[PDB]
Amino acid sequence: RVGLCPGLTEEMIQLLRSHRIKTVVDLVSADLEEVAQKCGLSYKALVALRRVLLAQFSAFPVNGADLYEELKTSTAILSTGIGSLDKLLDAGLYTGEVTEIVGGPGSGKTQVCLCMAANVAHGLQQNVLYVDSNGGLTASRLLQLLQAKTQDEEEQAEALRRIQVVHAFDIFQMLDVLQELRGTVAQQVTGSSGTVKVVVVDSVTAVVSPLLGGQQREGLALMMQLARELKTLARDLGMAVVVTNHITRDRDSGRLKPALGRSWSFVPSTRILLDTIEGAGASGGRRMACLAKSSRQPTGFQEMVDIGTWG
Amino acid sequence: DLDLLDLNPRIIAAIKKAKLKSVKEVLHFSGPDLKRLTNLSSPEVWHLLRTASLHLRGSSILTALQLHQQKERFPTQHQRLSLGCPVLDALLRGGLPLDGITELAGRSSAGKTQLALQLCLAVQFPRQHGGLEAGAVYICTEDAFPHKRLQQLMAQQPRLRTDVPGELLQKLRFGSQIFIEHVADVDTLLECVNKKVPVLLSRGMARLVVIDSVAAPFRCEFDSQASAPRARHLQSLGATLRELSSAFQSPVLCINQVTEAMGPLGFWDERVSPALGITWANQLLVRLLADRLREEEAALGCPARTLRVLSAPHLPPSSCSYTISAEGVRGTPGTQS
Amino acid sequence: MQRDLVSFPLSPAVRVKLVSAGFQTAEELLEVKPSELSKEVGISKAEALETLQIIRREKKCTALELLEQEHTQGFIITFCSALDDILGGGVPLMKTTEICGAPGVGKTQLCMQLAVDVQIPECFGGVAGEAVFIDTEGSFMVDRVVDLATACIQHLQLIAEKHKGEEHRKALEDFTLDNILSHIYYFRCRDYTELLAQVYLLPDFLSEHSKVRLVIVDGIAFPFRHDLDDLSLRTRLLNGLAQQMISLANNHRLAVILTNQMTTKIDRNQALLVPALGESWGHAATIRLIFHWDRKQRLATLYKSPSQKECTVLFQIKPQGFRDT
Ligand SMILES: Nc1ncnc2c1ncn2[C@@H]1O[C@H](COP(=O)(O)OP(=O)(O)OP(=O)(O)O)[C@@H](O)[C@H]1O
Ligand SMILES: Nc1ncnc2c1ncn2[C@@H]1O[C@H](COP(=O)(O)OP(=O)(O)OP(=O)(O)O)[C@@H](O)[C@H]1O
Ligand SMILES: Nc1ncnc2c1ncn2[C@@H]1O[C@H](COP(=O)(O)OP(=O)(O)O)[C@@H](O)[C@H]1O
Ligand SMILES: [Mg+2]
Ligand SMILES: [Mg+2]
Ligand SMILES: [Mg+2]
Repeated sequence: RVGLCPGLTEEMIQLLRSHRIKTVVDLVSADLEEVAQKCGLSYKALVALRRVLLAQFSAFPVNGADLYEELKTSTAILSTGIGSLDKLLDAGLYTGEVTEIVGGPGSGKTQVCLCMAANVAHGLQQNVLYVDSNGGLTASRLLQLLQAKTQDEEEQAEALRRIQVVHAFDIFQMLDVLQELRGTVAQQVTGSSGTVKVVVVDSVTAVVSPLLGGQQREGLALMMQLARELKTLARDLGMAVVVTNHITRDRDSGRLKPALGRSWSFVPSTRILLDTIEGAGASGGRRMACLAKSSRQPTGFQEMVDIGTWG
Repeated sequence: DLDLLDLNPRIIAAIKKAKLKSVKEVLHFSGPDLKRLTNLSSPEVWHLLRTASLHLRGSSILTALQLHQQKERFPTQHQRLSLGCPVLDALLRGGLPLDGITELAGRSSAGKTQLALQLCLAVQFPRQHGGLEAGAVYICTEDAFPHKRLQQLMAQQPRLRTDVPGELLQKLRFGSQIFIEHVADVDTLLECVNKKVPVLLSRGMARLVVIDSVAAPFRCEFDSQASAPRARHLQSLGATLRELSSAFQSPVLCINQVTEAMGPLGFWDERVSPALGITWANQLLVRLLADRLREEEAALGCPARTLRVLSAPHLPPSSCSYTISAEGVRGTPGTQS
Repeated sequence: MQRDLVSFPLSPAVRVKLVSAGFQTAEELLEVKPSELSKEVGISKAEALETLQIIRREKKCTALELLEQEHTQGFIITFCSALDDILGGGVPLMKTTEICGAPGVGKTQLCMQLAVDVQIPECFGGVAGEAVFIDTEGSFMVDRVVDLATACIQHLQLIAEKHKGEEHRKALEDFTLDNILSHIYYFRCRDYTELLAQVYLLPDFLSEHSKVRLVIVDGIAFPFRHDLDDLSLRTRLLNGLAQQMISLANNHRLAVILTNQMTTKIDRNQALLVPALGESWGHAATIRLIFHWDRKQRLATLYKSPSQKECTVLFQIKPQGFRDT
């Protein structure tokens, strides 16, 4: 098409369409000598055109030491504001990866996300974007959490002004919000005071459950697209993405497993499982934490958290 | 009935290709189901849901003021079926509601069958005398129908209903407007309710249903290890009865048995509780309890019977006392609590 | 910068036609004439117009503005001081609240009390709105509502007389029984298809009536617990309904009240009462309340909440309605 890359004219494009060449892959997956016999175009121009197209539309590798040095001063560790979870997570969670929190109703995923958002907004003074899909975000709880870390009203207001709230109730709204955030961050490369560092999706299950069922396959494609968006946001822009998920029990085995299926089981790079302590001894706040999946620690270690003491 | 709507020809062709018949058929499915069937996109599927939902009903605004004021347009909210006794009617604030299942539970010899017969007789009176000017349907499950007591009650009716003039009583054909059915199984009861009752109700030959002992087959066919099929059958039966009662504006009276209490259900200090569990209790509107105290009639000499209101959306929990004689069931004045 | 076609709500046929043609990114079709697009792809011009309209269809609020809005919007009082105290002030707007309990425990009384209370004038600390009641069981009796409204009117009159102001008298001039009864809109759904249809029609109704501040659906378990053997379809429908209700509550600044039923869970030869409709339904609501009898008193337990702490209080039902002590 005209304007896609230099050296392409509409006459050449139409002539190529005459001989069944339509897209970039079609032009690249061809032969120089074989194609330049049905119409007889310029011989050495085709290779230059294909080299240019490959230059624009192909990724390039990087030597190991270069990105080692780059990530040495780029990757950051953000504390969650809870000592036990920080010790379990090895001093916090790294940017550039996706973190998942699973658990049943009342487990405390929203509380953990709120504590993280407050700590990042106040302790580190960086922007946070909150995506809510089930109405679990309240400003009163955020104010209560902040009041336990500072007593200056102006400081609290400044911390609260650094948290952005977005409501998305179906999959398409969430995808649009994520794409808009990607575009905004891409346009906001030069700026450094205002760029979002942490993104929280309150519940990915609430927007994918209605699409799953029957003999169809659209829901799987949509959730894979959502996973691709989250991975791109986490890796390319060097951000920290935290999502929450529901818990399910296997009918044939009676084992607790994350929801959304085996295809979703491969998405997160780190998973944390919350639980109640056998009822007794967990009348409130006392919750059971575990490391269901990780890439830097052995799996199975357990810790202890108390929601009541965070406020 | 799908062609009465206003849709684009492509949408109509697609839904016809999907073998969709009626508006209920399309509202039965979900969004993803219609997406997989019609091979459409979300906006036009949403528009189809818009059109179907508007077709089922719409453009009508109903307020509580209209329900409270327009009495003739809404007989359900203002009309009650009398029990034949002023005291019992005062206890029930008019009588039985015209929409919803009413339970009557109690131990043996409490007097439930007498109340059922009295209601079957009283349903035939004119509007100003508490009746609905229609007959009744009686379904027997445990024993045979007591025709001798019914004959005695019909003979004694002019002496019980003192308010009604005798001339109007003389023209009432009591026995010809009561229908009797017999059931020996759960499946037989379900088939009877599904087939024979709606035919009688639609033609207008009856405006009252008496299932009588609903617990009799369930107590004998399902054990403690088959609770799920029993719950399924109970839910189906309750749904069918509620649908019929709502459609034809006719009360449904069910008679239940009790079991030893031996309290999540609010039956702490009571000896007996209604049977069939919570699944059956979830389907009811008004719950009553008839009781007899054999340890107090040993002192009084005469039987001591009380009727109690366990629960109702509009009635406080209260009770009264009644007696049974040759006329029928009659309440005792000045005993309501 | 690149947006894929899969993320847009298009029909599978036109999407697969575009994919087979060679279009991969959203911006690729932003510079193609609809006539030429129809010629190359093979779709009709109406399809091209529709997809071009759809593709060009996909603000900034901070926690401070959200806190200000939360403070400005009030709560709905239940005339039970303990319940209001443990709820944070009352039933919060823009949230979904669920009530569970055994038969004859007082869910419908709470629904009627909330429907009456949503209309209290702001001079007395109310919201001054209107209510929508959706009945799926036929348990809505007008006489009980009349009793509750009369009791509320008497209470407000006594408060105004004690205060001896001037604004209170003007506010109570228009707080009569007729207006209270006329500001409640009633719907009756006899099947789950009818319930879905009414819920679908709700947004336009709320657009027409902008003063509504409460939506009550008295009974969601009954339509879904009979003559429905395909449980996957039931779960899909329930999830869709929950998403629609939370979207409605957030968009129209309402309070959504749902009533559930209780079932029996049999384990270790022991019977416990649990809310019905499965485990995945527990995530649907935002706040969950459970009513039960202890010995003869009625208890309300804040089973789940994202802002408060689990507690338990005492209430009772009077001839005047939902009360305390
Ligand atoms: N201020 C508070 N003080 C103490 N505990 C609190 C406070 N606020 C909330 N909680 C606790 O939070 C619990 C619920 O946690 P949370 O809202 O994070 O659940 P969740 O896992 O997100 O649930 P859902 O699946 O329903 O969205 C409650 O059981 C309550 O005990
Ligand atoms: N002609 C009559 N005169 C007076 N009392 C009578 C007469 N016929 C029956 N009774 C009374 O009816 C009582 C039993 O009533 P009924 O047959 O309605 O019981 P029920 O509650 O249906 O019991 P069950 O569980 O056995 O069906 C007896 O105690 C008896 O005193
Ligand atoms: N007019 C009234 N006066 C006093 N108490 C009443 C009145 N109407 C109903 N009640 C009581 O309130 C309760 C209503 O419970 P209900 O709303 O039916 O709960 P559910 O809908 O969960 O069964 C009943 O137990 C009844 O005893
Ligand atoms: Mg939550
Ligand atoms: Mg009998
Ligand atoms: Mg009710």
